[PDB]
Amino acid sequence: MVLYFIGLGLYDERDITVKGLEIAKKCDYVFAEFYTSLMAGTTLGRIQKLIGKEIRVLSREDVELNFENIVLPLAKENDVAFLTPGDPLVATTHAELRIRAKRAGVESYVIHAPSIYSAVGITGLHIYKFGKSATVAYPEGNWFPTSYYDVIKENAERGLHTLLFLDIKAEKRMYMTANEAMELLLKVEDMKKGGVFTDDTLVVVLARAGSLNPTIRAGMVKDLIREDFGDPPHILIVPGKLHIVEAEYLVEIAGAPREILRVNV
Amino acid sequence: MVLYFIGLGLYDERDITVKGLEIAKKCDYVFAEFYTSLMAGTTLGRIQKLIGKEIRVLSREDVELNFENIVLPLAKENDVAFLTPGDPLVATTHAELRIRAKRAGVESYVIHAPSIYSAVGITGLHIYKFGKSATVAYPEGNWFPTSYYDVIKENAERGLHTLLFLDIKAEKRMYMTANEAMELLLKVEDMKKGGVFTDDTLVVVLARAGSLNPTIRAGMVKDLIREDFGDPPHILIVPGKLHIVEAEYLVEIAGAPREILRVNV
Ligand SMILES: Nc1ncnc2c1ncn2[C@@H]1O[C@H](CSCC[C@H](N)C(=O)O)[C@@H](O)[C@H]1O
Repeated sequence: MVLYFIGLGLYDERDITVKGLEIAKKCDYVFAEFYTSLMAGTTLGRIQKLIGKEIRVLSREDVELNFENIVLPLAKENDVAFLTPGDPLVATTHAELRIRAKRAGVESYVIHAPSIYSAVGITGLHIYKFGKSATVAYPEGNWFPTSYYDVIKENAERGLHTLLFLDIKAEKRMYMTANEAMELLLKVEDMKKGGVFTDDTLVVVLARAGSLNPTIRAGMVKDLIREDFGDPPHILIVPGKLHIVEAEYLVEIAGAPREILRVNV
Repeated sequence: MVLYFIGLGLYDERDITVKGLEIAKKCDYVFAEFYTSLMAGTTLGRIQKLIGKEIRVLSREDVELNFENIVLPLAKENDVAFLTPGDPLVATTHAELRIRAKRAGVESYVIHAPSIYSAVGITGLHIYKFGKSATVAYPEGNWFPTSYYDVIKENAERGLHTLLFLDIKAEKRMYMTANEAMELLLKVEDMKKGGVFTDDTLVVVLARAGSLNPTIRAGMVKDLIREDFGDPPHILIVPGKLHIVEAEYLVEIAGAPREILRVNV
């Protein structure tokens, strides 16, 4: 009679941990959500096949408004699993679901999986140097989000790197590309004119982390803004002050212009 | 002709991903290092039995100084795996190893696994709110390093959380406990007197992340400094001002005192 929060990882069904698979295989009921992120290398069918169980996919509304009405009731008399892309508690509001579980007298356990938050290490940027993170959200009607711009500014001032999760509208099958994020940021720059994000700003793009051949690119906005980084999901990173080896990796592995090997200490 | 950087995950032999395991099983040679961290919930023997391959352990020197003489030569005409605790390329100097592979004409691929950087989300603290990270190092001789204290200071004043890795002597198998970290920080506070880390400071402790029964505790330093958080590894976090939802999770899940709902929000 417990509830398992199990992450499925970055790209495909094989990104789940062995621990997660063995536990998921023995659960009575299996639920999942695929609106918090995109696993571009798999399908519901493949996940079901691997786990050996049928999976009931839930919408944001099902979860946020009815988690305690759909999932928790079953967890009070069975072993239930709730699957999610990447790590279940990273950049989601799922942690609060553990509180709902407690209040309902249901014990819960978390099985982690690879997350985009730590996968950034593949960009060569020292992970400890990342500062506050943010999300580039799609403008809606007259509402144009801009707080993510101030985050970059705050981190840059401290010489820290900025991780930018990109927006997603799963129900509309919309996945923000690094290109779109760059366009939005340039627009905010025109408004705020803080010299935070311009055509000459160095950026790093990581697409489909978790796949065997992810797209890792680095360069100035003007040169990458119209580049094809492949299918989603994508994340955008605005590095702060670079260490020599970070610059070297970006050039040798991310194909950045040799010009960036030159660091301004 | 191929080198695989494979993460072993957080705690035991089952924290490796299905993808990582299947690939490791297909490799002709398997190397590993346990100097950046140790898998406290398992043993080399259990990891070997799981992968079904003998695992040649490499020391810090083997890797940092002779990676190209020990690992790469074999990767030239065979499939080779390099296992590391957590997620590959998180340890600061590992990304550079991919450059060495390139220089040696060896292709490399990264197989991700859970990292403490994302696993800390189990503390209920929002991932985007974490700022720069640091390691609490033991003082020694005439050397008393305190930069980690400055990191906490800079993050906190900006309302950001600070992830603190605790010192470890892998070879001697000696881990710094959260308790020792707190005493050190209080000692540093007495030195710099910046009102950054005191007996009333709210801290969070995460022990054995990855296990099914991790220890998650939160409260003021004066009340936690003498508490038993169990066996290592331990991770210390000095949260910035809390979102009410973060505070509620710490109270309901981490046994934090009701007081934080008004004092640290
Ligand atoms: N494999 C991947 N490659 C690139 N970006 C990814 C990614 N997986 C997730 N993201 C990024 O993160 C956003 C979802 S945020 C939810 C993250 C998830 N809990 C995790 O642990 O990874 C996406 O819109 C995208 O910008």
